[PDB]
Amino acid sequence: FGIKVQNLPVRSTDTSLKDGLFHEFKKFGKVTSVQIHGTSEERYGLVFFRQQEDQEKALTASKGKLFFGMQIEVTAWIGPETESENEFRPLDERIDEFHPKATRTLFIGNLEKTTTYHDLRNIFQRFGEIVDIDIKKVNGVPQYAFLQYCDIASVCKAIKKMDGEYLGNNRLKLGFGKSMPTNCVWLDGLSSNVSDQYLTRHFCRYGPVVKVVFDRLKGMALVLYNEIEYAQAAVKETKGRKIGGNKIKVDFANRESQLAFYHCMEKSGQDIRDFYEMLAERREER
Repeated sequence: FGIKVQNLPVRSTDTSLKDGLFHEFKKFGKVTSVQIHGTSEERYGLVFFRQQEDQEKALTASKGKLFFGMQIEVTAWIGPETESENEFRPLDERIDEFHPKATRTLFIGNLEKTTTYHDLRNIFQRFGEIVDIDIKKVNGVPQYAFLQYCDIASVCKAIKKMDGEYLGNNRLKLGFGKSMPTNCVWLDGLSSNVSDQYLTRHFCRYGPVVKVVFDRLKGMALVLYNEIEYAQAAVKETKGRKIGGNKIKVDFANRESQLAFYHCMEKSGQDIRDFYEMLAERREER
């Protein structure tokens, strides 16, 4: 039932603005209260209406409205339930593994101060193999975390099940986290008939491919470059597309992700030894 009025003149006193806002907005209907919350240019007014019909009239009619010489910006003041709906409504079904924002990284926002790595593993290990978890502090205290899984499906499942669920006193705000750019591309969804020849030749369009590491039991591959920029181009240009001849999932792979990938191939008996790498080891021993 309130509106929020921004871009008020800094030379006016709080009282002047309070009285002015009241006088201006009472024209739309009965006004319940007017509050000024400073200061300077973050200074804004709240005008509360008895009837929501009046609030709507005032919002609709005050687009590009001049007030005390200023083109004020006036928006609905969001009540707690509407905001909860805003901040927690069911995710759009368009959001799946192939969405341009989808990554292997779960953003976990709204953490409480006391949040521990053990808590996060306890809730989020159910949705997939965790590669790493990084809790970050905002202004000094834990506020959010990046939790990286081995694939994208796991992030989607975690979001679906846990978004808006409480952890301690706080509702989790889950989403796709951006992944830090690296020089290594990760691909998922490759048929076992895809050849290394094809992958190397295809990804060479983005720059010289240092090597490809194809886990053919899992249908995943690393495509490694010597430049972060090439991997960035490969990721960006591959995101929408088919890599022969299936819609592919694609992300960056950081060091921890690569290590997990290699271990997994070793455990399954797939060779990860590389030509140029052995040559290097030969070089050192000389």
